[PDB]
Amino acid sequence: LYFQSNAMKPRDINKLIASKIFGYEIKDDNIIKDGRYRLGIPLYSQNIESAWQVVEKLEYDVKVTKTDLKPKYQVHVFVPGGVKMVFAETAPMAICKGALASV
Amino acid sequence: NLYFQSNAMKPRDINKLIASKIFGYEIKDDNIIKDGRYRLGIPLYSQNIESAWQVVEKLEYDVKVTKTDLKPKYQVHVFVPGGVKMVFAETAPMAICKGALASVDIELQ
Repeated sequence: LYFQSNAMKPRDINKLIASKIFGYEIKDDNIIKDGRYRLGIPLYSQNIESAWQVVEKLEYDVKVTKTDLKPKYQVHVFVPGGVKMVFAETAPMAICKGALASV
Repeated sequence: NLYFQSNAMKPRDINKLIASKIFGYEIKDDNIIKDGRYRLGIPLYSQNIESAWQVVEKLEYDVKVTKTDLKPKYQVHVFVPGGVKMVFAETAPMAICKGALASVDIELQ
């Protein structure tokens, strides 16, 4: 079961990114490789370093814009035929939201 | 002939320029001198995305960072009132620094 959320907690977004963008298997909120080795999940939606892994991982062109408006950041992901667009107060969250929108 | 081409610029040189021209830090012997007596190293602005993002949020203009699959890979827009400053680079950190310096009248080829 699933539900469309208007705004999800970073911890939850990091899991969606882990599996949907990086294809990792998640189990009880950990990444599990080869079905037996556990790893913690990167804070994609909080660190720009982690979030940048997202930017590079995506196959599409990506635009990150910083302004002084509200919300501060805007991200564009150019999916074939159409472009996804999102807003967020931080670059890492706008990046993750854009990535998830393109999938 | 009024202008001349400078000596080669290494990433570490770009970082020094960022520290002083963008952050206004005190630079003495490749160090950021805090309180005129305490020194720190200069962050890898042109190499680390965390350091480079500090530059993004420092610049007072809107900034845009684009990653494309064509070349050069990265493009940065710094929206200076006079007219946007756009640069290219193979990495986001370097493109960010190149664009920040262009916003302070320091082009880089």
